[PDB]
Amino acid sequence: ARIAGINIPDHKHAVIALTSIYGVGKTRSKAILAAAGIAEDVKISELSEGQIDTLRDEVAKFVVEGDLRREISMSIKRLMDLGCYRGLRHRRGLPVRGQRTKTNARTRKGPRKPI
Amino acid sequence: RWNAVLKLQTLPRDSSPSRQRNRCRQTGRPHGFLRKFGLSRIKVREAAMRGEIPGLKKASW
Amino acid sequence: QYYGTGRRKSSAARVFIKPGNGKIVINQRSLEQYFGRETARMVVRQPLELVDMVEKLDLYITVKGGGISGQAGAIRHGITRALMEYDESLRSELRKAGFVTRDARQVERKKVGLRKARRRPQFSKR
Amino acid sequence: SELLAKFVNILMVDGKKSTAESIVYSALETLAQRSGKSELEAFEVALENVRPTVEVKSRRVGGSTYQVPVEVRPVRRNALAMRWIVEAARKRGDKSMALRLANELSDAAENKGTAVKKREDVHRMAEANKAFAHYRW
Amino acid sequence: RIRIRLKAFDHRLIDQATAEIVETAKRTGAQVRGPIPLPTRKERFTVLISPHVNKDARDQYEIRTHLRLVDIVEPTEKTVDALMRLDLAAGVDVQI
Amino acid sequence: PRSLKKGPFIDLHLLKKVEKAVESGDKKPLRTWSRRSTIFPNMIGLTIAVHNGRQHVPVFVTDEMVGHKLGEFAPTRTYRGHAADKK
RNA sequence: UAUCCUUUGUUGCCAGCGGUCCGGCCGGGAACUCAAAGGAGACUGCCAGUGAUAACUGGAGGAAGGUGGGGAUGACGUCAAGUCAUCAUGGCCCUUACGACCAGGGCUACACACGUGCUACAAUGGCGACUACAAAGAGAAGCGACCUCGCGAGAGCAAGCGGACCUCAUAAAGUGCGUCGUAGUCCGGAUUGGAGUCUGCAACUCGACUCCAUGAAGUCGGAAUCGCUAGUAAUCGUGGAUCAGAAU
Repeated sequence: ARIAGINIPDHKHAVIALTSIYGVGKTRSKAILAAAGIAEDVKISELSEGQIDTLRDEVAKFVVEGDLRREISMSIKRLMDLGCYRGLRHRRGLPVRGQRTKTNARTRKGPRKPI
Repeated sequence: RWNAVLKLQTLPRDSSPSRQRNRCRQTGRPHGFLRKFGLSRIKVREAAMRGEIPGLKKASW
Repeated sequence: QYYGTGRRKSSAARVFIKPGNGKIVINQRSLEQYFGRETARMVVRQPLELVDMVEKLDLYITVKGGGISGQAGAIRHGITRALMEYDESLRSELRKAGFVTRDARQVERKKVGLRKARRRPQFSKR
Repeated sequence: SELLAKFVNILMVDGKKSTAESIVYSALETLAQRSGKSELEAFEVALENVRPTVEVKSRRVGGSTYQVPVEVRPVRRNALAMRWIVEAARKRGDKSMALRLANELSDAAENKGTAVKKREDVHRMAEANKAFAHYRW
Repeated sequence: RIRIRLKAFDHRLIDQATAEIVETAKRTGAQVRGPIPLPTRKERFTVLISPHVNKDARDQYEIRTHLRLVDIVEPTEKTVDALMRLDLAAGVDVQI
Repeated sequence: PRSLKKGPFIDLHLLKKVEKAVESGDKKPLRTWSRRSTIFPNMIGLTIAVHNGRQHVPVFVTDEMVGHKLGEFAPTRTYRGHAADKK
């Protein structure tokens, strides 16, 4: 059933049914079900409407989805704008060599590719 | 540093004569030395293989 | 009461023959219980068949080590040698089968340059 | 019966005599509930309908390979019959092993399927060469 | 009632010393409970005979450490005087 | 064709003090002259200042930096990068 | 490695008795197990068939039989087989250098092509829990009990032994119980992201392990091809030699 960032865990046990969320997994599965008092051997189609409610509110308080991915992008952009080799490593569009890469290097690259 | 190797100074600081430690002679490593030779564990080996150390021989099995 | 050791592979099953009904106790557990579901469990009471006992003798076994098989063969020899004490004349008959004997074939690490530590790597037809 | 004691070895899909026979007896149980016949009798008949009589062997008698029919021994008929029953049951689609056997043992009595096709194929191979019959062996 | 365990590496030097301690005590003291062998702890090493190739070689070596009991009961003044004085065995470690 | 086998070159001076500050954590930025030395674990988290020939530049050592020489993170020349110098 | 016997036993065991914090632990005694040495045993001798005979075939007796099961070991000679960087050796060829010391840069370059291998896809196989047995070795800065952090590696801390009295060790499997029967379902665990300990002067390319999350290929997989016959195959785990240290 619906829980966090659009998830459709159907025809699965209450356990792994949550182990499909990029946020929670196994450890988080046993803890969330033990705190809300829910059988771990019950399918998601047998779960009452009151059990899922107490499961959504508790799991709601967590970090997931885009808001998290953007933080990753910023973390890869901060060291990218600086003079760090690691930042240039993420790009890899920089010279892999020892001669120049800016120009005169089609002997290894071949036909000029589009910018 | 040449400063850290203050051990060479016979007269210690405010601390009693017990302040004097050891410091290796070749590398100057205070970590693991060998009183008998006064050399560190990493120097006694390099000096052993070279054979510069008399009476010393590599134990076999 | 009579005692019978019993060797095999890496298992030792002491056998204590006692004139009674015919039930046996394997580690505080019935015969069928311990050797539950195993066509081989029968061979354990074979020596008692030749001289015809069982219904006349009650046994108390104590095995440890190795696997059920080794134990089954262990209890066997133990019962056989135990029957010997009851009546030595039983040897003349019991021995005929070959129960008053252990057995080698003790698993051995697959010797190198070979395969079964026993079989050598045959050669492709000359 | 030793037959069952043997069938429980092959059907013992991976030496698990403990649960191996658990599916066996459970198959004969549901077999009597699905069919109005004794589990034992309905079992024997299942292995009888799956046994060849004459097997043909090849023989390059000087010139070329000649197919000469030969009688089969009653020691291989039991093994084959048993083997082709467990493989066939493991070919069904039902999600119940104990059911794949019960149904297989039933269809085996009704006669039909791949096992029967092979029986006919071999039977057809025979007689179609009843010439080399004088070589009864 | 004095037990004397004699241990060593060489088997011979033991029989010599052990027998000596007994014989010398056979007079002044009792006849001794008799020197027995007892179990001997062994250490074997399996190293390849040849240095190059021949992995199936590996000869067998062993460093045995035999022991003895002897045990001399009913000790007398002279029973010990014949022990503290005479002591030849060098590779034998006495334990009275 | 790099080579270090088991004989890394760590100037005995910039190596003895870096270990001295290990007594209880780390110490504020330090300054070294010989850049020939090689970066290693003990120098993790610390901020060593290499001499570019004019002044000492703070080089925050990192585990990913371990293995390279201090001089590699201390540019000798100074190119203004005549441009919007973005990124 | 088995049959049995003799000699010995601080390995073993109320087998037998007594005590028992009921742990052989203790008293105690050597039967048993085991350790070590020596010795005993198949030789086709006996029975039936065949044959000139050997010997073959069947059978009884027998723990095992026709070399019961296995190692080390590889001839007159072959390929002028491999190695003169294990060593030895005939000839030939170099002495400011094809000698020596030291710093730094690698052995881990590609648009493609090949050989040899590893990872790939459960339910005697395996997994989860519980629980009962082995032998041979190793350990000084090293093996590392125990405690604490982590579904962790391994740390921080730290006892003990120097070692048939401390540790590496948990033996794996078995045994008892449960799950499952082919639905990509906590089954299967690859791959990948994040965090993080460590051995090591270093581990981006080359690590081991695992916390956190993700979680595919599969439901026995194209042409072909490989090992195996009784405690054997397949499968799981452990130890050791080489070794400061990376041993699928």
